[PDB]
Formats: sequence, C-alpha cells, structure tokens
Amino acid sequence: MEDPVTGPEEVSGQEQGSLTVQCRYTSGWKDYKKYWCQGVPQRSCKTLVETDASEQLVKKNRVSIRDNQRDFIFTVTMEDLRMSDAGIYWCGITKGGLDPMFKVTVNIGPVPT
Ligand code: NA
Repeated sequence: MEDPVTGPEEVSGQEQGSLTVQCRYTSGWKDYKKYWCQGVPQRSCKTLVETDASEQLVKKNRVSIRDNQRDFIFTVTMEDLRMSDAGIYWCGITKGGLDPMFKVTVNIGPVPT
C-alpha cells in the first residue's frame, strides 16, 4: 500500500524466546535510516536500534534491525524476551521533521509452569 511505513498491528512472543517484526515501506524511503522505537508519547519514544541507511545488520542490546532495500522491508528481531518487553513500539523512518511511524503492540507470555 501507499502508507510510508506499515507493520503488523500486534506481535506475540514467549519469555526467553524471540520475535520478529516486518516493517514495510514505500520505495522512495530506500536510503533513509530505519528504526525500532519504544513507548509513548509517540514522538518522545525511546530508540532501541537504528540503521545507517544501508542493508548492514545493526544490533543494540537484545534488538536487531536489517533493512532489505529490494523488497523495502526492514526486519526487527527482539531476542531473549522478558515479560517487561510487552508494550507499545514503533516502526519508524528517520527524516527531518515528523517521521513516518507505525504502532506495533508487543505481547509477551510466560514460559508455561
Ligand atoms: Na524526524
């Protein structure tokens, strides 16, 4: 579609597991830095990882991001999940002014015990 960035409405993972999020963007944003942001208010969110506008994998703490500039999707991976990882997150594209952003709600469930 024509929205600058879109993701899944929600994604779910299990404590000690991993989850992946596909953030799809329109072709014109190829050479922009892409990021994964956490919390609210939306435009004060905490950046967890951000690319350098290349396809090189970036990792900070337990979060990875890899931009596929052929299919125009950047994939976020969250590993070694904790219950406190649950909450509101954002796919984003960095630009001067208001970024394109898309809200993803992250659900975490515990190890069955
Ligand atoms: Na901005």
